[PDB]
Amino acid sequence: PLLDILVKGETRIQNRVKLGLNSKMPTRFPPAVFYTPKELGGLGMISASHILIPA
Amino acid sequence: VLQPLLPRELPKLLDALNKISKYYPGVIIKVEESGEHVILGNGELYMDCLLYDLRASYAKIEIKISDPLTVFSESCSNSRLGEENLPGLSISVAAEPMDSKMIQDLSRNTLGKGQNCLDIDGIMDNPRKLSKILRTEYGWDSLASRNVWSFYNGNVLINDTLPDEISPELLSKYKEQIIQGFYWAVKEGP
Amino acid sequence: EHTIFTQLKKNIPKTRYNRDYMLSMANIPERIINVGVIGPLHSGKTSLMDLLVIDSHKRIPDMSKNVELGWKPLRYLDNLKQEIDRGLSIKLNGSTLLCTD
Amino acid sequence: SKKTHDMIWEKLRYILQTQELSSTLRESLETLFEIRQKDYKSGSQGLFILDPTSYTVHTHSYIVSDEDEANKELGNFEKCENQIYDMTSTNDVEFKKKIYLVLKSSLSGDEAAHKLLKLKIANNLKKSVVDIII
Amino acid sequence: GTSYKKWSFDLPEMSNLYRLSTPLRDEVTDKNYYYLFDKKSFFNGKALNNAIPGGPKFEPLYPREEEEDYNEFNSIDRVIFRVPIRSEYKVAFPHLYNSRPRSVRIPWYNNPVSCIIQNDEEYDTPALFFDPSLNPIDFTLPEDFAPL
Amino acid sequence: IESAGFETDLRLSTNGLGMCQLYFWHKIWRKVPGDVLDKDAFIPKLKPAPINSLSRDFVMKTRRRKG
Amino acid sequence: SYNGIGLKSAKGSSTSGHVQRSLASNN
RNA sequence: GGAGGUCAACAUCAAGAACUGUGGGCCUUUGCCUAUAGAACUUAUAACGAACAUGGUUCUUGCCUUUUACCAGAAC
Ligand SMILES: Nc1nc2c(ncn2[C@@H]2O[C@H](COP(=O)(O)OP(=O)(O)OP(=O)(O)O)[C@@H](O)[C@H]2O)c(=O)[nH]1
Repeated sequence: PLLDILVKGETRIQNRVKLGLNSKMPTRFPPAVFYTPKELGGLGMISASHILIPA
Repeated sequence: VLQPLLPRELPKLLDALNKISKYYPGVIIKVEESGEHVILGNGELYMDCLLYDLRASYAKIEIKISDPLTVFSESCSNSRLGEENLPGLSISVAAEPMDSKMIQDLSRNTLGKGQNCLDIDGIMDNPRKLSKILRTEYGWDSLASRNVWSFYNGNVLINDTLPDEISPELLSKYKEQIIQGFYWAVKEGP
Repeated sequence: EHTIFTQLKKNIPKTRYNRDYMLSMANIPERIINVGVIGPLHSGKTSLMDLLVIDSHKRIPDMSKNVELGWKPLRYLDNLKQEIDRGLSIKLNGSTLLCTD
Repeated sequence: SKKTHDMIWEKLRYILQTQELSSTLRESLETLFEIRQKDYKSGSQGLFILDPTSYTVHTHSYIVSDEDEANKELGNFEKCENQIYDMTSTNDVEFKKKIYLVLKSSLSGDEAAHKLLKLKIANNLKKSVVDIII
Repeated sequence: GTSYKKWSFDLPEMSNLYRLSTPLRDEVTDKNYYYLFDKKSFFNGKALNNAIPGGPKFEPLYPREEEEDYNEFNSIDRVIFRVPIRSEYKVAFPHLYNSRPRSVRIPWYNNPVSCIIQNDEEYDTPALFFDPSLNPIDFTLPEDFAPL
Repeated sequence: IESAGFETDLRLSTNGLGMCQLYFWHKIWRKVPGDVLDKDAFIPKLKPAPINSLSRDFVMKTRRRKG
Repeated sequence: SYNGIGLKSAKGSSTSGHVQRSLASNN
C-alpha cells in the first residue's frame, strides 16, 4: 500500500504542475522537466515512484 | 463441495438439494461432520448445469464452491490383534488384494451367462454353486470357496477360522450383526 | 425465465390427426410402442424429432418465419431456457403422437 | 506435372478402397496415401548444391521404353591414337550505463533481476555483465 | 422498381459478387472458431471482471469485493493444487470454476467440428472429387426400366 | 483430478478443430504414486506437488477438509 | 490473461495496469 | 383494369410463447368451460435495424480551486 500511495502522490504533484499551466499532454512535458536538478533549472523532484510493483 | 454464503440461508439450501436429488438422477448429495455439502456428478458440464439451476431456478441463495476435486478410494497391496472398548470381545481381520481379473468382473454386475464370471450378487442362489463358479474360473481356494461369506458395495468377505468350526451355532446368531458392522465400516475408511 | 412453455389450452397447436382418435388406440396394448432416441452429440436426435411433430401438427405458434423456411432449426424438445442458451440437450423430453406406417 | 500425378493417385487410390491386396503391401500403400495429406515434408531435403540457373538445365527427356545404346564398350581399355581499429571504449561504455541504470532503478533485487533477464543479453556479454554488478 | 427496395438475383451473378468481394468479406466460417470470442463470453468477462487474452477490459460491475468472511472453508490447508484454473475456464463454465457469479450469461458450449472442404486454385477441377486431405477409406426386369 | 479444464485447452490450442468427451464406464481405478503414510516427502505450498509423493498430499488434505 | 493478478481495473490507478510475469522468480 | 411512385394519410409492431372473431354452456355482459373460423409483419446463440448514436435523473467511481466541458460502470 505504501508503494501504491507513492505512485499516486508523485503523479498528483506532476499533475499539479501540468494543471498549473494548462495541459496534460505528454509531449510538452518530457521527464527532463520534472527530474532535472534545480542547478540546471528544473524542479529537481526526486522520483521513487517508477519502479515496478510486485502484484 | 458447497456451503451457503450467508449461513442463515442453510434451511433454504436443503430444500433445493432435495429437489436436485430428484431431477438429476446421477447426482449424489452428501453431508459431512464438517457441515459442508458434497455434490457429485459425471463431469464438468454436468456440474455446471446443476449450479445454474441451483443458484437461479431452485434456491435463490448464493453459495461458495470448492475447487474441482475428485473422489478417492482405498485398497491394499502385499499378525493381528483387535479389541473391544469393554474388552469382552477381541476380533482379528486380515486383508488381502483381489486379483485384477476378479474386480474386473465385479465392476460389471452380471448374471453369469456362458464363460463369463458370475457376479457375487447371486449369493441367494446356491453358495456351493458359487464355490464351483469361483474355483472354475480363477483357480479360487477350495476351502475358502464354501467360506466366502457375504458381499458389499464393493469387494467380498471370507470366514476362515476355528471358531466358525467351534461355534457355528452361536456365530450364526451374530453374523447378521457382523455384516451390519461391515457396511458401517467400509462406507468409510481408515 | 425457466422455460418456454404453452400454458393456455386454446393455444395448444391443433393436431390434424384428431387427438381423440389417438386416445382410442391407448387401450389396445399391442397398438402402442414406446421408443426413445439415443446417440452421440449433435447427431440430429432433437432435430429428428422436430420432423415428426411439424408433420403431425397443423400450426405451431413457436414457428418463426425463419425456422419454418429453413435457416434455423426449430427445436421442440429443447424446452428449457438453459438448453436453448447452452445449445444442447440437458433433460429428456418426449412427445406422444400417432403416425402411420 | 500435378494432373498426371493426380491421375496416378486416383488409380492408386482405386486399388486400395475397392480391391483386395496383401496386408503388408496394402499398409505401405495406405501410408503413401496418408503422406499426400501430409505433403511429403520428410521427403524434400537434400543436396541441391547447384543454383537453378547454374545447373545448365539439360533436362534429358528419356522414355522408359526407348532402346537406348548403353555404351558398355567405352568402359573397355583401347588404344587412342588421338577498416578502423577502435581504441575507444564507447561501444562498451554504452553497455555499462544500460546495466547500471537498470540496476539503480528497481527497488529490491528480484525486480532488477527481472530487467536483466528481460534484455536477453548474449552469452558473450553475460560474462562481463557480472563484472559490472560486482 | 424505381423506389429501389427488395432486390432479387440469379445464381451466377451472386457467384460473381462473392468472387469480387473476397478482399473484404473474406472471413472464418465455423461457429466453432469463434468459441470464447462470441458476445456471451465478452458479457461474462465484463460481469466477472476477467479478460480473455485478446478481449476487452471494462470496469468491475461489482467493484466491491472488499467485504470478507474469514473462514476455514477455502483454506490452503484444505485445497488440492493440481491445476492452474486459467481464466478461460472461468469464462468457459462460469457457474463452476467461478463463485458468486452475478449477471452471467450461459456460454453456448459446442459445435460439430466442421470438415468443410473446397479447393480454391483450379476452377476447372470438378465439384465432386476425393480431396487429398481425406483419409483413404435368376430373374430380370423389362428393358427401358432405368433410374428415375 | 487432472481433467479440470482439460477440454478447453484442447479446443483453444487447436483453434476450434478438435473436441473431447470424458466418460467414466470402465471404472478403472489406479494407484496414486506416493506412499499414503509418509510424514516427510512433501515439498512446499501453492505449486502442484511433485509426483514423487502425491498420496500423502491427497490424504493430508481430504483429512483436513473432513476432520 | 487475468489469472487473479493485476488490478480490478486501472482507473484509480495512476498506472497503466500492465502486468508482466517475472522472469527472476520461477524455480 | 394492370404495372409502378426515394408520393400522402390512417391503423398496428416486445406479450401467461405472448392474436382476434364466432356458436353453445355456467354465471346474470365482465369472468369461467366448450366447439369452431381466420392469424400479414417482428422474434430463440431471442427481435421492428445482420446497424448503433446522444441526453436526463439517481447511485458508485476517476481527474480535483469552483461551474461548464469531462473519466466509466450500474439502475431507471
Ligand atoms: N450440416 C448439417 N448439420 C445438421 C444436420 N442435422 C443437424 N445438424 C446440426 O447439428 C446440430 C444437431 O442438432 P440437434 O438436434 O440439436 O443435436 P442433438 O441430436 O439434439 O444433440 P443433443 O445435444 O445430444 O440432443 C444442430 O446444431 C443442427 O444445426 C444436417 O443434416 N446437416
